[PDB]
Amino acid sequence: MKLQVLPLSQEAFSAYGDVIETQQRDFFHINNGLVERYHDLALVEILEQDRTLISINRAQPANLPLTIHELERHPLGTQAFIPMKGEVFVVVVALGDDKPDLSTLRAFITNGEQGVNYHRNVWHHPLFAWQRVTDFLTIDRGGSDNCDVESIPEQELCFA
Amino acid sequence: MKLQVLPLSQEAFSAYGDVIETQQRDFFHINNGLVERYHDLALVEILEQDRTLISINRAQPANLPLTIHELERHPLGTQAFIPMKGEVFVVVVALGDDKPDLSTLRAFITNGEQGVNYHRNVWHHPLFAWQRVTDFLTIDRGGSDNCDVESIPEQELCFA
Repeated sequence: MKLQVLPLSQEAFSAYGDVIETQQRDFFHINNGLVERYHDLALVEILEQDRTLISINRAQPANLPLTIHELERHPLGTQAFIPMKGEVFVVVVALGDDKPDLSTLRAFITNGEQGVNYHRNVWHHPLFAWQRVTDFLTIDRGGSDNCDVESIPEQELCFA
Repeated sequence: MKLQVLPLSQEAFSAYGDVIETQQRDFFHINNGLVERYHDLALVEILEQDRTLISINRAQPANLPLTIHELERHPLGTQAFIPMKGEVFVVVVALGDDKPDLSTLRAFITNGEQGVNYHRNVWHHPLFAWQRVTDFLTIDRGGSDNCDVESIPEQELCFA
């Protein structure tokens, strides 16, 4: 079928993780307002101390139209991605215990000022960029270990 | 008295934390090259289990001449800062157990493609931006608790 891609917002994303962004978020005035601290945007929840790792994933832009047929999940850790030069990107997510719960399947496009943190065990699509090669500051467990991949009905993202 | 600011490099910064960047760093080819995973750039070390938080700190640019007279340190966690739109920024670091070991005092300027992760307990300067307001993606314990602050001999950064 067709998967409609919608604007990313914290509320629409909240069942799946957290949106990293400043717009309309509560902050603390630090150093007599020299810094505005937009606090507690996401929580890293990783099983092993020694595996709370910062990396950079440099991702090629997808060809469009874009069709998807599987999602991946990381039971052992959250996974945050924050584009490093203001890039818009696209995310697909689903809840579901053993397998993607297809009724929970949603797709979002960011506004270029947003990163995402997927909660542990939440289904999402493998990382890809939008339009241009994009470096994504990553905070996750790293490796290719304890990643479950499950097929989904083939569908085409629609940016109407 | 004059503190000279030098190019940021991994080898020069290594006693103090890690440089987050891709240039000349080992990576993994993922999804038949579609992603390059620059892995293990920095390790977040926060021992309390619910306190690894992602935030954004939006920092005003300092005025030059830049003069410093104190450093802060966080005994309970690492603190990473990665600029969000490729901004250059300036860092000041020192080692030292109870107090800044003045012989270890260094200043660095980044090339715009770099973030930093201060190791736990490393003295560094309170966050400031360079030239323009800069948003820094932040991974740390958050709050203003368990932060030690220590005067150092006043000094002027020199960018010669």
